[PDB]
Amino acid sequence: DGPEKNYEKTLAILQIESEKAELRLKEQEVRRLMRARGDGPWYQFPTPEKEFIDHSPKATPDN
Amino acid sequence: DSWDKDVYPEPPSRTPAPSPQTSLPNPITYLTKAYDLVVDWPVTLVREFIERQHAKNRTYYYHRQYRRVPDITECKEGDVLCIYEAEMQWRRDFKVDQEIMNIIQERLKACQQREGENYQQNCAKELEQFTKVTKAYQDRYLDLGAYYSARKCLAKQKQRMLEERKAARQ
Repeated sequence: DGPEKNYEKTLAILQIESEKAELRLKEQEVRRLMRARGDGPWYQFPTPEKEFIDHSPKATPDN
Repeated sequence: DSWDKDVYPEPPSRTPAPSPQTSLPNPITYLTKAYDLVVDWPVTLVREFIERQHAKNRTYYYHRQYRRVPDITECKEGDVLCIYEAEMQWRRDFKVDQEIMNIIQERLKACQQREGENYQQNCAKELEQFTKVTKAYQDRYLDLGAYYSARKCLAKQKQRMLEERKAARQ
């Protein structure tokens, strides 16, 4: 087919691989930041459930 | 002849006229006449037949030319697209420079064989051209290594220019 086919295919491959490398580095940074200070979706460690707390009036008023 | 004297220079031949003092016949002249009449005539006949067949079936081919992509000096680091384009252009120019050196060396060898006993005097300009192009080739391409590249060539040129500028300070 000629040299331009291989040339532009190589350009497309290089663009894909460079984008993948940048995405992997960004993913590493995102994971590190979330694990250090969990405020995104990931690394959300559990917490006791709020809905299982009694709020009805009880025997002792000092609650 | 597909070649041209602009890139393959050749001085015009100066052959002397024969001055046979002896009365003996020249066996070289006899053999060259017989050789022409026996060998050269049928060979040029079949070559003319081949040439007229090619003229009947004539085709053409062209020499590919590449436009100048932007140099690696204006390519941002980590931008592998323009870096790839500049690297391919640099490899192309490297191959062209290899063939330029081959042309100069072949020209020098032709000068030496043509002059023979006078090559130490009559090939002064050919040797000067060979020396200058060798010095330029060493300044641009030497000591790059097996993984030679546009980046390495640029780093070598920057180092050489820095040394020259520092020497030009004093």
